[PDB]
Parts: sequence; structure tokens; C-alpha cells
Amino acid sequence: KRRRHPS
Amino acid sequence: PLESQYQVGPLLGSVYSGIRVSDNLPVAIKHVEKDRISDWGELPNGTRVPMEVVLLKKVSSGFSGVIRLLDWFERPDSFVLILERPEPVQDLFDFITERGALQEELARSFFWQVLEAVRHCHNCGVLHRDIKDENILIDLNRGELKLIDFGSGALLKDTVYTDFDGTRVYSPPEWIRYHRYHGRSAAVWSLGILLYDMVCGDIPFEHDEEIIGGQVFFRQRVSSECQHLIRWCLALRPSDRPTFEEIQNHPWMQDVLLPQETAEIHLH
Ligand SMILES: COc1cccc(/C=C/C(=O)O)c1OC
Repeated sequence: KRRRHPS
Repeated sequence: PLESQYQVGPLLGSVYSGIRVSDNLPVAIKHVEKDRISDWGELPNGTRVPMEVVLLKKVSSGFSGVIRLLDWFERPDSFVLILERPEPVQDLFDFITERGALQEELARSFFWQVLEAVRHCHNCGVLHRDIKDENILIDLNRGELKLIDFGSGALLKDTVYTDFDGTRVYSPPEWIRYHRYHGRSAAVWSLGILLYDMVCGDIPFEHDEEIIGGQVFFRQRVSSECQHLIRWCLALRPSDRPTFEEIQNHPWMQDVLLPQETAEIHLH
């Protein structure tokens, strides 16, 4: 699963 | 006069769509809470501003693949940043989600433009420290890429960095293992992650062990030349990574499309 990653 | 110069529209991500009342220019209106600011800096006017404003002003000069700060305001508990807004636009993360792995011709054009934008940052004394597809906007009509969100950046320096607040899955193994890194070679590592992301459809590493493990499995068909560039960018030892010049002289990087060609072939 592809996901965003916060900073 | 803040609410009198811009008509504020809807949330985009706290970033609002807006239009400059002077000339109906599409803008993005970014609010930043003072109480949540990590690094502070100072402009010429002696004013103490968030580092993000300092960095954005340093890269704002002229035309570039970098988002332009058009203005900013200070409020009791926040700063408000007026940024240019391309229209129509899509960030590179949503674009890769929707399209899957990008054709190498398109990835080459995109990656080339990210390289030019990052070189521009470094020329202006700015280290972005959060290069990733989420922080790249695509102007879908012009075929031009724009680097955004300098909220994790620093002044560029040649000595070691021991602080980091960017995206961990794009951070280099020397940050993971030893909580130190140098700016340019760390940037190059994140560009390797980014390039893999473009040609394979997602980033290669999710866990620390994969990051420091220094093995790159290709889940999509990718040319040997492109695999070589990626693996070079992701050398475990920082001094083994290519300079920006070596990246742009790499055989895979030759014969890039112009932005407008990129839009016509691949985006229209
Ligand atoms: C369409 O979305 C945007 C358009 C212009 C700017 C931004 C963010 C820029 C920044 O943080 O520097 C944006 O992201 C929501």
C-alpha cells in the first residue's frame, strides 16, 4: 500500500 | 490589510486557495502557528521571522522551479505566507498514485526539473531537506515542476547537520544510524528515493532496516542506465554518491524533453 509520510 | 487584498477560498492541505484581488492572480495562503515553529531566523529588516520565510525569500529571486513567496504577514499567533498557485495543478504524489510507474521519458523530464530547482536552492544558500513527491507541484498546462514547503529547510552549510525534521523514508542511512549528515549528499539520497518513486510507482524503503540495508529491488521494469543512476544516488556511503553535476551528466539524463513538450506528450 502506497501512502504519504508527514514530516 | 490582509483580508482586503486576497479573497480566501477553500482548504488545499493549513493552506488555502486564494485569489489576489489586485489582479485575480491565483495564490496559496499558508498559515503557520507561531507556537509550533522549530527554527527562527531574521530578515534584513531585523524582523524575527520563521526560517521558512528566510529561505523562501532567498530562493524567490526571478523565475525558477521553486514556489515563489509573493508576500507575508505577521499576526498575533501566526504568520501568513502568500505563495503563487499554479492552475491547473497536481502534486507529484497524487500524480504517481493515479498513473502508476512513470514512463522513463516522463520521469527524466520531471527528475531533471527537480535537479534544476534543487541546484537553484543550493545556489541561493538554501537546503530544502524535504525533497519528495508530496513537495513537488506539476503545472499541468506548462509541464513545469515547482518545489514547495520549505518548512524543514536550513541555510546551506558545508559542516555536519545534527538536526532533521524532514520525511524519514527519504532520509539517508547516515541520519538513521548516526543522526548526522551533510547537506548535499543527503539531498542526493532523497533524490534517489524520488527517482525510484517515479519509475517504480512508490518509494523503495519504508523501514529503517531497509534504509540502512543498501539493497534496491526493482519492482517494475527499469532500464539498466536508470537503475545504475538510482543505485548510485543510494550509495550507503555518502562520499560514494554522485554530485549534482554527475547526476545531470549521467547517460540516463541525456536528451531531456522541454517542459512544454513534456506537457503536450504526457499531460494534455
Ligand atoms: C495546490 O497546492 C498548493 C499550491 C501552492 C502552494 C502549496 C504549498 C506550498 C508550500 O507549503 O510552500 C500547495 O500545497 C497545498
